[PDB]
Amino acid sequence: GELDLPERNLDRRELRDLVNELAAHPERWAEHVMHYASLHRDAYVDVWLLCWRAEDDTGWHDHDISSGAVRVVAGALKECNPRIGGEHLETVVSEGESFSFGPDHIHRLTGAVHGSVSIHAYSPPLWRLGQYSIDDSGVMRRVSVSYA
Amino acid sequence: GELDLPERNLDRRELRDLVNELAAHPERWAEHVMFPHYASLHRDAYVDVWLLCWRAEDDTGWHDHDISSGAVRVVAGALKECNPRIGGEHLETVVSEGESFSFGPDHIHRLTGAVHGSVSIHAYSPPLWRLGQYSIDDSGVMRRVSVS
Ligand SMILES: [Mg+2]
Ligand SMILES: [Mg+2]
Ligand SMILES: [Mn+2]
Ligand SMILES: [Mn+2]
Repeated sequence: GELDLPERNLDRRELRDLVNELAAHPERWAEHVMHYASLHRDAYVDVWLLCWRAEDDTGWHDHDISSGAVRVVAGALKECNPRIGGEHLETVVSEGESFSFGPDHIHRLTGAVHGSVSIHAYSPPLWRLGQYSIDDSGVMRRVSVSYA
Repeated sequence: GELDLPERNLDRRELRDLVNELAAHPERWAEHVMFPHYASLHRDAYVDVWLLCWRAEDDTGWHDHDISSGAVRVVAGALKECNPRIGGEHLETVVSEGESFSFGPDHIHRLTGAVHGSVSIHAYSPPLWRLGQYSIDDSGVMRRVSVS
């Protein structure tokens, strides 16, 4: 579909404002709740609606050069931050709440309440994602994935 | 100088062959490193080839090459190739003169601990248009800065 958005890149605070105001306009996304749906993709901004199952897990990833923001509309999920050593940080983000991050961010979203709903926005568009992996030696790799 | 190469991105083995072939043809790289020391040997749409001379304190830091495969031939001296492990017990491998190695595009590594005056040839394909540089924030949390 398409939202009526600025023809420029948005910074982290602008992306946070965006996902929050979209949450307040169910006309923009309620039909896509019936598991992801693109609300908007152009040269500047990508916006997705995500519907979660309890087992869903993004795995560890960066968004390459994209800033982003997340708003939980319904339910709750865990924002996870990786630490050297392996005692990663976990923060429960509950319905009504949002956060944003710059393009250096590495994270993992998991542990959602069954039926959770969230809105995610990226600028510049999320054309590439870095997905981290560990082999049986424990050695870490980053696979750059195209999501264009 | 132009390189007779397939007109396409090269894989890690082909890059290894290339840096070893260049190492055996000093006529092609001695002049460009004589005076102040490092030098681009060929860059085009497909490959980036560098000659590097090392100081003992040189350290690339932890980094990926985004989507580029790479290879390294130590011409003289010695380097340490380091690979990250979850937990922080990073692996280290001394790469001595005459030895070469390659890696695919998902590689995260750090080159450091060079014998002063070491000399090496590096090749990337596709060209190294972006690097991911990893760092740790106050809280121990890891970030990846994409560098153009
Ligand atoms: Mg709650
Ligand atoms: Mg050429
Ligand atoms: Mn993400
Ligand atoms: Mn490297």
